[PDB]
Amino acid sequence: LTQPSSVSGSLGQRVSITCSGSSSNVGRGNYVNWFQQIPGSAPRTLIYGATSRASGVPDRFSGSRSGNTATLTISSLQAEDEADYFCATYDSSSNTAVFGSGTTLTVL
Amino acid sequence: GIVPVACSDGYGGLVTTDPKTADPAYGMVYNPPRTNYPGRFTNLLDVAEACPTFLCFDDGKPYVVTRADEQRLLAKFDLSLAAKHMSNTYLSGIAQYYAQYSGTINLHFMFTGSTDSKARYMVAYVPPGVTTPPDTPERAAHCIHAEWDTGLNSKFTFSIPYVSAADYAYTASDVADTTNVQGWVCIYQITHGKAEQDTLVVSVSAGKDFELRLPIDPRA
Amino acid sequence: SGNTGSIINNYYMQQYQNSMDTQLGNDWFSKLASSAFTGLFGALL
Amino acid sequence: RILTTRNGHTTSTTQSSVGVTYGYSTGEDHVSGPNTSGLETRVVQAERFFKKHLFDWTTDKPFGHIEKLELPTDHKGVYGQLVDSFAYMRNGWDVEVSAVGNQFNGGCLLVAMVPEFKEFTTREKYQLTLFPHQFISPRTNMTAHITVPYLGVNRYDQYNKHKPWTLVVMVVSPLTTSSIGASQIKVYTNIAPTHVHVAGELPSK
Amino acid sequence: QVQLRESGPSLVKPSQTLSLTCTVSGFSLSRYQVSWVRQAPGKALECLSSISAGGSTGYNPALKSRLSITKDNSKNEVSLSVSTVTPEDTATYYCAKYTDNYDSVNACGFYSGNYYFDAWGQGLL
Amino acid sequence: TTATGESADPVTTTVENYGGETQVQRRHHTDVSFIMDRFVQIKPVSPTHVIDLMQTHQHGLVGAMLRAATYYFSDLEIVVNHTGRLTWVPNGAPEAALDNTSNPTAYHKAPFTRLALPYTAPHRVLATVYNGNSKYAQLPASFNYGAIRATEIQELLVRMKRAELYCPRPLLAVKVTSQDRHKQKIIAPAK
Repeated sequence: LTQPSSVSGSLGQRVSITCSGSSSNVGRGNYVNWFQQIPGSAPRTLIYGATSRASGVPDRFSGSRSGNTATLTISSLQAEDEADYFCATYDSSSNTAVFGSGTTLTVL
Repeated sequence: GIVPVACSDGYGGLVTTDPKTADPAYGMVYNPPRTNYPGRFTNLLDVAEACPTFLCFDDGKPYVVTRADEQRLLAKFDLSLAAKHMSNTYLSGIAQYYAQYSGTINLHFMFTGSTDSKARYMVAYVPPGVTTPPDTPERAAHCIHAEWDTGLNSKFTFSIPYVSAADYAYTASDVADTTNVQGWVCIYQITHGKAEQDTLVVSVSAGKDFELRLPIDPRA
Repeated sequence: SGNTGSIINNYYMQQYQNSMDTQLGNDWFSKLASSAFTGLFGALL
Repeated sequence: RILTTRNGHTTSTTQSSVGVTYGYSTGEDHVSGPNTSGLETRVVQAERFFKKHLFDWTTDKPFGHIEKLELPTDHKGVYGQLVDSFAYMRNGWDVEVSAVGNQFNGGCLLVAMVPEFKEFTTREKYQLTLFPHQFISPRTNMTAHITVPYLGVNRYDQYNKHKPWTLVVMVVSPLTTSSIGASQIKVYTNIAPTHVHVAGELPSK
Repeated sequence: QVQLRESGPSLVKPSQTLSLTCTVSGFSLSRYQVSWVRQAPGKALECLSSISAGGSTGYNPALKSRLSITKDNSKNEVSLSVSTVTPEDTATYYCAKYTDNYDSVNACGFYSGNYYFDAWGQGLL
Repeated sequence: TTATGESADPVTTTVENYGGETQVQRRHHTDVSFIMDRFVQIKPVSPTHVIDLMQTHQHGLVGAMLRAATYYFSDLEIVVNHTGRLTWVPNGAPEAALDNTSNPTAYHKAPFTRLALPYTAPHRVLATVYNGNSKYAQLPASFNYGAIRATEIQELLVRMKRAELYCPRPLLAVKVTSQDRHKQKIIAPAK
């Protein structure tokens, strides 16, 4: 998919990352999965179904998707939040799960 | 000589579900007369049986759309009344109050697609003797199942047989049980012709033999 | 009956006093103890 | 008094059998309960005798040395496939246990079928005769035949999750060997499911 | 606790089949779908293959027939072997367990959007 | 009678065998239904206690008799000395349902309140001992008769009405060691 290479948000300030694909890759009816991966560690799923948080994940993370654009917004940013974020969705035309290029969130 | 009542101790306390009727505190009053008022339903179970309700699905939508990818199983849900798929259904809502339920649960599947599109769907009930649901339309063929082609009659109703070791089964599955209390039920689309973006509406209604008992009060 | 000894029809109906019981369209140990071989097995004197 | 019992196509005949003992009921209870909605179907293929090897009885073993085999045991036969392929099934055990001795060695062995078996504290072993049982002794009968109708809280219970009947053999009298008599006598049990019924039909892998 | 562990060669000679094994502990390998995800160095992830509970063994369409995945419930190990390994396809390999069983299979997980990967494991290159 | 005795046939000898006369016997007191009627105290009792069998002490007469039969079906007549409103719900109903108060509840009374509750177990007959736990050797959770929730319960009394017992098991009466008799102190009038 196509998303910003990096986004910078200060601690205690809400940060929004936007993931945009195509109508086939992300349908209005369809939803996307948000994965947060710390460098040197395996990826962790933060948002599944594009509007919910997996067990063991804090409530600050929020995911909103409109049309072909899926946006993950993090509030009350913390030192642990800095990581590489990947948005994963299934493209019907491709018929294979398609992952985003990758967005790195940096806290000033 | 006054009769000796010899009243008992420790019993006769007012009970919320007690059958005893309280003494009348007012004079007889004749209420406005209503004769053969329309829509009156004597039994809650009859209302669930008479009119079927939709099942919750992905993104709060009842119809199961034909998978874009080559997947023969449209959806698989636990047979227990307290299941996410049936969470929004009316039959589960009345059933939630009752402690346990018995009898077959009827599932009505009605195709809602254009005349040019023709597809074949199979609904298979899997008993709780396996760790997981029939993985595929063939593997699930061995267990009780019905395959119906979509023709002039859009809706095909398959009744889920109720088979369990216990005569009655708890309506809501307890947290301690890590596996479904009763068997999962799976809907499989074995063959679809030009069914891309075609939706089949699936609904659940109380069966003729279906009955509820031991009413209790779970928080909703 | 069990230990009920009040000689009067119970105030509450059977359906509310107990759990009404159903059947499917006995006392095996009484049958056994009754079918008990009594007496000798050979000639008596 | 020779007694011949035939289940399905397999017949076991014991010349020294003292008789057949039925535990809790001459016949089984009504098969079609409110649960399963009449889906249960009787299978006569599974009603066959299957041999099993119990603890070998020896003089060293003392009184109270009970050996318990839970039924249904692992089965490589049609019945074993049937329990694996069917979610709920009910059958009468009809357990037959035969210990062959020279009849010059006198020992009393008590074989009983106890429902929902729980380990005894050995105080219970003295009154363990309450359950249906027969005594296997070389002096009179080398084979004990016990038929018990299946009894459970549920009409049909998955065998993998719970097993209702466990065959238990207890040595009432320690076997006393003699020069003429057999040094030790092995114990084997031929058990054939009776009136087995299956329902729910479980999908194969 | 849920734990996934990957065991395999870090360096392999090209033009050979790469075999990997995922050692699972904490959850029964027969109740949860396992998906193999490979990532390219500093590159977006690419879902590679998956196996459902009953062993659907679905493979990603782009690399389909270049790899075979076999999972054994008794040994609690999921094995993914990739044939014709090449220098271009060099990235960390992640083995994860899907909450659902046979949720997608053709796509290795997250096609429905209801069940999501619970544990991604340590990972292996 | 010189019965074979290896087939375990039920043979009972009588006084008439050697010139004696068999006396009339009345067994109303030892009847299984009659013996179960007496109330048996349940220990320990705590808030939101689940009113189910095998809580009663084994040694207790109602408990020993109940333990004697593997399968028992009866209607309870629970007596609870609650210090707060007590709510009783069916076994199928969840723990959260006790707080609702829509289900049967008894308001506080000066004396302990006695409430008769029907047997709601889904199983055809409850089992004192179950072989193999039921999940996805401990007796299953479904066997409990009901759940009663109160602010605090001083004591709980359980009485079985119309109890039926099947498949008898060993009584296991108190063991006597190094004695020819138990020699317990029987009630004696003061001299």
